[PDB]
Amino acid sequence: FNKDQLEEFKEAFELFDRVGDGKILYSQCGDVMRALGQNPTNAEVLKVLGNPKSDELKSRRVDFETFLPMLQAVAKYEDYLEGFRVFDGNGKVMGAELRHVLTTLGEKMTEEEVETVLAGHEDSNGCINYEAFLKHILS
Amino acid sequence: ELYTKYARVWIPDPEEVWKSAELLKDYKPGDKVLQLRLDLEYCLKELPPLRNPDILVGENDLTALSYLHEPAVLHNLKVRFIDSKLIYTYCGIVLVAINPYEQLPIYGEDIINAYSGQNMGDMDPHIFAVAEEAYKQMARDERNQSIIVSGESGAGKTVSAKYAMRYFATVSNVEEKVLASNPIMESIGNAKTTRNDNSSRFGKYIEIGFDKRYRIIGANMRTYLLEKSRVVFQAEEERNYHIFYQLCASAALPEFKTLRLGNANYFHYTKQGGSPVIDGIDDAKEMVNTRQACTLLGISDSYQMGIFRILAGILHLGNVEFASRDSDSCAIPPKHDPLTIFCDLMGVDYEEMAHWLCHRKLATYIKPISKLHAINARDALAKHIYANLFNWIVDHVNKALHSTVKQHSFIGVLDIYGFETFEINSFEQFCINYANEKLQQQFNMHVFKLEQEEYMKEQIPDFYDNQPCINLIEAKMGVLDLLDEECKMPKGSDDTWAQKLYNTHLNKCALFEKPRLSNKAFIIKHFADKVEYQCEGFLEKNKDTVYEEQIKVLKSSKKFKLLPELFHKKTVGHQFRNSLHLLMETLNATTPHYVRCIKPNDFKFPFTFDEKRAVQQLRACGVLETIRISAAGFPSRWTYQEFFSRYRVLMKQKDVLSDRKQTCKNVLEKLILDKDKYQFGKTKIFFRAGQVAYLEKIRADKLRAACIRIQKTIRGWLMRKKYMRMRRGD
Repeated sequence: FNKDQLEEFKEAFELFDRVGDGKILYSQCGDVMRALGQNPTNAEVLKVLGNPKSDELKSRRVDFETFLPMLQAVAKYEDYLEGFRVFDGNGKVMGAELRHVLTTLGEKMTEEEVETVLAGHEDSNGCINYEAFLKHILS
Repeated sequence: ELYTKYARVWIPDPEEVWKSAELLKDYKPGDKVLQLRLDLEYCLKELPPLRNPDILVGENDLTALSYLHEPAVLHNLKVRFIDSKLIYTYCGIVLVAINPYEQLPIYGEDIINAYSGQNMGDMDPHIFAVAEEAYKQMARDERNQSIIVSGESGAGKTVSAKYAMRYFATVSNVEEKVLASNPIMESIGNAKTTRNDNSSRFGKYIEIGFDKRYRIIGANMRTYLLEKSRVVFQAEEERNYHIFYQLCASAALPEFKTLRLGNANYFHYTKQGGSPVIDGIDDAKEMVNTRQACTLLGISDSYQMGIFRILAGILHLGNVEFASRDSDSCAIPPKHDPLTIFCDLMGVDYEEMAHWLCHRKLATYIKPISKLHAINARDALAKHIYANLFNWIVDHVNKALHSTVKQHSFIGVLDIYGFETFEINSFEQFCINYANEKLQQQFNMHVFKLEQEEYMKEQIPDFYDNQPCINLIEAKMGVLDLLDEECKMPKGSDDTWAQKLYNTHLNKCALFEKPRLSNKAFIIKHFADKVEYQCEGFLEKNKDTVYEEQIKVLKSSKKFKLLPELFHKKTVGHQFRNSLHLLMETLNATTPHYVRCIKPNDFKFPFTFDEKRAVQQLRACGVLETIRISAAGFPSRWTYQEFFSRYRVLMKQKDVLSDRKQTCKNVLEKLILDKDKYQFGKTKIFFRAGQVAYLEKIRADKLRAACIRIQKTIRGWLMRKKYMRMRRGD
């Protein structure tokens, strides 16, 4: 990363500082990476954090300089489509089935997280065009 | 391999027997520990049992579990019982019935109707399903049926019998006369042992008789395996048969004044266990029940009083004390109260009885016998009178259950104990467990036959024989035979019998072992487990030579009609052997159906599953070894359509053919390389244990990967949206 990128990333990082000390929580690190365009799994985020214990995850604070190597480490389509085709062959996926799998398998998401992303993409039958849904969440 | 990150296992636990744990890190060969999350490091090089995938859990038949082992069975029964309040589950052909200690509204007319006319498998497990299959096969095969209800008393055997019968009666006042006889049969056949307050010490077979149009016409009770030894001996904290305590607690009732009964601690034959009273049981109240039931089954009041006279006589008989006299002879003290009463009650001459209690015939001299021989003879007499009384009572219950209509067919409900294993096992337990070996052979042969037939049907090409255990027990030079032989030697003892057992069997038969620090015990590897027996008391419990002249004196009585009505060395063990052979002929001439009743807790708690108790019960009833045998073959059995449906997501579009069966075959052979792991039948794929679980793991892995990819993208998107919102100043 060059100076301009670092300035831009730092500005974004500073928006997440809810205490004014120029720092974020460990638990916010993942959110900042995602806000800067990365899509790390939670597992990947915990790995760059050094697999912290519950206690340090909730209270350890990092300045931008310490955050940066973590962002770097994380930073360094045909599969995505096939991934949705698992849950299909008319190019659709039930909204109910997708809701269930996203909240019960893998790195489970809350129903509210799932509701937010799924809002407006399912039709009257309760079906999501996933190729269309995929382009949207990748945009 | 299978022990990967994510994979779940069962590990030992003091309270729950087994506890679940997930592989917190992937197992690599050479690892000495597993990284587990209940976090914890589990020190092994046998790996712990694998936990079944969720789709196989809580199913109606335990043999559909891919990892078919004890924790899977325990867990599956548990979740069905606790989470779904299902007391019935199949284990292949076996119906497992867990006592809910709660009246369940699952036996009503509406439910009987829903089972009637259905196949075995289309309905949820139920005692009705078994009763229907027995009714159905009766007519279809023109063949008598047996429903063998095994388990300990109080595990729910009487309910199962009740509703099998209620069912047959409906789909076709038999049920109520049979149940009315229960208090009779419990009074004369059940006893308090150390582990069970109301244990049946005999096998009861109620042949439900059907006419030519399969309507119930009546019933016939046959009895087997009565524990004769208990009549004259109880171990610590055990009682004699209930009826004796019912009678003694009723001692002050006017109509029994002539029986001259004391309390239960008065009589040698009822006092040995030091347990006159069972908590919660009013033996005087149960006597009332018994008499009412006797009246309900047509036994006149004179005959009832005769039954009680005879029992009272057994009790006074047991108090008869012998004095040792010159030259190893004996005599009965002058005017001996126990004998006078006995002779009064039976109506026999005092001197004629006292003479023959101390002498035998040898032809033709009149030889004195010793005190030990006189005691043995007196006991044998008590047992003989009891056994014949018991048979009389049964014969007369039968007069009330028999029908005039001729019988075309029957379904017999066998109420039988499972294996019995206490800390200290004696002759009683040995006999029970012997009975269980014989019953298990019939089951094993039955199942093996059903299996051949299934494999033939599906066009697919192992038998666990327990004949050696049976031979060790019952064949010449076996345990019982040696026991008989030792009993007829005048200097015989438990200790010399023990050594004869070691001399004959130790290192010659792998099923026989000797404890390292004892020469007074042996160990038999039975079907379900090793059992250690203590030799003490086996000889005396086995002795059963009744003296003919003592019987002739009783046969000559002129006070009441009941007593004469009752009437190589004879031994209890040999009589047990004969009774058991008789039971097996009766059962082997039928088609058996199997219900295993288990007590899930020791405190009569409604829907409460204690894992330690449940594991013990499942073992004692044969289930865990039956599962182990099933787990050795091809227990998992899926139709091609089930396999297609479930594992479509594992298939490339390329190999999804119109022939869905051929698709399964091509896909399976690429998913699981070793073709010995499954067999392609006509309608079904048969899999070894673990294979379905493995398919679920790759399927699960596929879904997990797809999901995480999607959900990390969603998480990205959500945060970019939030970020735009916070950037705009929201």
